[PDB]
Amino acid sequence: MVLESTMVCVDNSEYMRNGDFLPTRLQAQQDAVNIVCHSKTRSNPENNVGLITLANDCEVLTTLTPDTGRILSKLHTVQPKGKITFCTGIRVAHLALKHRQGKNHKMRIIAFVGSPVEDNEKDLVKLAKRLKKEKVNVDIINFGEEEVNTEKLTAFVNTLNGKDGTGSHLVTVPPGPSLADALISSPILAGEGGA
Amino acid sequence: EQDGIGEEVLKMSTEEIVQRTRLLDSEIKIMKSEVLRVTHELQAMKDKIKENSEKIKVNKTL
Amino acid sequence: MKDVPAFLQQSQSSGPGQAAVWHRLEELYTKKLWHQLTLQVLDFVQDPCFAQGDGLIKLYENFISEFEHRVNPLSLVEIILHVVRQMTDPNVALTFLEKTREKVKSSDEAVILCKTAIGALKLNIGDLQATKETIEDVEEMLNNLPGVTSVHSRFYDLSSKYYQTIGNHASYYKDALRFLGCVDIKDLPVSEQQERAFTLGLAGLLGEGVFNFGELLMHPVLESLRNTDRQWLIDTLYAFNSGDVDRFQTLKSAWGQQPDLAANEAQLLRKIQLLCLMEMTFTRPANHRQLTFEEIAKSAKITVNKVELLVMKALSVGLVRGSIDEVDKRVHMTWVQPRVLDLQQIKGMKDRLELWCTDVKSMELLVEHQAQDILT
Amino acid sequence: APAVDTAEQVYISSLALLKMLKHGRAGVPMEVMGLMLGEFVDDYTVRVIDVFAMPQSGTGVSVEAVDPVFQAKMLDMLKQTGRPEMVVGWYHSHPGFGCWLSGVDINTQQSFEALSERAVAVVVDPIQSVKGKV
Repeated sequence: MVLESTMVCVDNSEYMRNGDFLPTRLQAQQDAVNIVCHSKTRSNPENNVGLITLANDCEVLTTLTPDTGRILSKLHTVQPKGKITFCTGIRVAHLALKHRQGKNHKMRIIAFVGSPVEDNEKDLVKLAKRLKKEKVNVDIINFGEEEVNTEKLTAFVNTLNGKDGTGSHLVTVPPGPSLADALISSPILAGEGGA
Repeated sequence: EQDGIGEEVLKMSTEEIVQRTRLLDSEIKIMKSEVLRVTHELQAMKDKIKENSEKIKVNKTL
Repeated sequence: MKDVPAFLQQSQSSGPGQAAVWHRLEELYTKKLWHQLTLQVLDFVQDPCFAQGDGLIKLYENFISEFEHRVNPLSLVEIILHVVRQMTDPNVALTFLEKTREKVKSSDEAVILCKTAIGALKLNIGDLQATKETIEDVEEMLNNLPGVTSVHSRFYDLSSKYYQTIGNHASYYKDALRFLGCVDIKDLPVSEQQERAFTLGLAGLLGEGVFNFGELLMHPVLESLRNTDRQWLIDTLYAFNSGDVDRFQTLKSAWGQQPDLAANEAQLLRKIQLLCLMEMTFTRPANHRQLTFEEIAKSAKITVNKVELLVMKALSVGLVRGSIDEVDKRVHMTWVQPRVLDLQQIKGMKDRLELWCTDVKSMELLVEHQAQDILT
Repeated sequence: APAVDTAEQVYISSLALLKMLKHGRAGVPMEVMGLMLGEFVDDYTVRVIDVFAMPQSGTGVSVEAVDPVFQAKMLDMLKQTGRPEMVVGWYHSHPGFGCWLSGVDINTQQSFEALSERAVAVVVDPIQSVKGKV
């Protein structure tokens, strides 16, 4: 966004198989990710973008790079039988901070949640409190979880947000048809500071 | 390509073909994003080649 | 819509109180709830009595043709398999299976399933030759992925069925081995496994030069499977595994219940003994490896003149390698053939490793103790 | 200046020493060169940690080989790994010249000096790496 290094999470879930986002949400996410890369650069050009799949025994697809071409090569292979593990992707952004390009930049994770959360709520609320001190905040894009149950994700973001110098937000885009373009709503322009 | 055959009539309903059209609109835009990736892959291979070319150039002359 | 709802209404109308199940499928597609649609079809094809009838065949055909990316081929492929067993006409069936194989959503493994299914259909009809060529192609495709557990195992059972139909038992036993390694009970019917396991058990025994009895004990497919006839037959395999002529042969009365065993009873008793040369030398002596003839002789309760000749056949097969010294009344083994895990075996190896550790520590002190000036 | 230029006794590690000998050897008579990564402490201690190499050519060492682009490019990789290294100096191999610094080699050393004030210049003899004296 502006001197921030971000890791972008794409969902692997059974819920991706739906026709709600045309043609399918799996293919749609490719359009979405390129919107997230392009938006961040637009605001200020001094930021980096990455892509992680939480598919199988969680693999980093590609690390921080300013190049949209690298991310997009890696996204086509994806596990459409997998499921989103919200908790593990945070861990991958933690490891990234020690050794990354843009070592001295700020810490943010922007995550898609296109399916309900799998990793226990209590574990995650608690995780947020640790995260506030190191100064990485998670911004959650929610349209999968809301249909089934009330936003659990809201709790996570609330506790998390303090002083970090980077903020967090819960942005809701509707569960029905809105295609990839809905990504505009996200904190990829709506972001704020913590300090 | 696939459509405008008589075999298509037999296999599918009309409703399947119109629905397929609606999916197509989103599919093309995505393919345009993919244009940017392909160009990006082509440059990376070339760079290795460019390194190689520097060496060929001097030997060829005097 | 009147996409899949049009054909589905015709089918829905005719079933009783099955109509309600049919209606679910029609809405889930219309909504653009393709993920709910994928699960729905799998539950759906089980319940209707209409399903066995022609309306369902026609329905799956319209379903697949219309959907190669609306919903994935993998769920539709699974559906065509449940129907294809029910039919009274396999010819028509065969044709339909192939028809479904078209395109793919993204990546789904559905291509291979249709190929295995055409193999299954061929076998029943009586086209053995055809079954064979397709069996060879799939076998590679399946093998490559680590992700195929279940699919690869049904295919492997299918190749064993072709060998069994001929009635050539030796060939049958070998092919069957590839199934034993690949075995899993899940997605493999209880009944196909049951018939195959009983036949196999008999089959290995009949063989002239095939030995993998130890392998058979290891798998539950032959071991847990039991019937009246089966209780004696497993005890005969066990006798074989340990390499005891005498246990095997005492069982002879039971064998007669199967005439197959009765015809080649002669071959069966000679074979145990042929095995014994290999079994006795690896198991009981660490310190020696030579065996007397007389041991075989009593055990078998077969004359002395024959054992010398039997021992010669044993060496030729390659169960044992060595020389025979007649005038010392020993057959000396330079070498013993590897054998698949056996009950006696595992115990001897441990014992010999223990003897070995102890010697190496004693010996280490001697080697170190002397020659002081070069030792640095 | 005599009032701040002192010589740099170079502590060369296994990773640098082996790398340089091998690279020159394969290229022969094509000569190889590069920048040296290390750290600088004291006013005279340079430890040469590791090296990467610049473009080989059939005329060997030249001005054309040295570009700021290669160096600048490397530095971006150094950040990404989280390696700290500053540039200690540069290396070359001369199979085609002696230990004396060729007329193109001095030109190349002057550019490299502008970037790091404390700069060292190394002759490698790949040919001698075949025998038991190096």
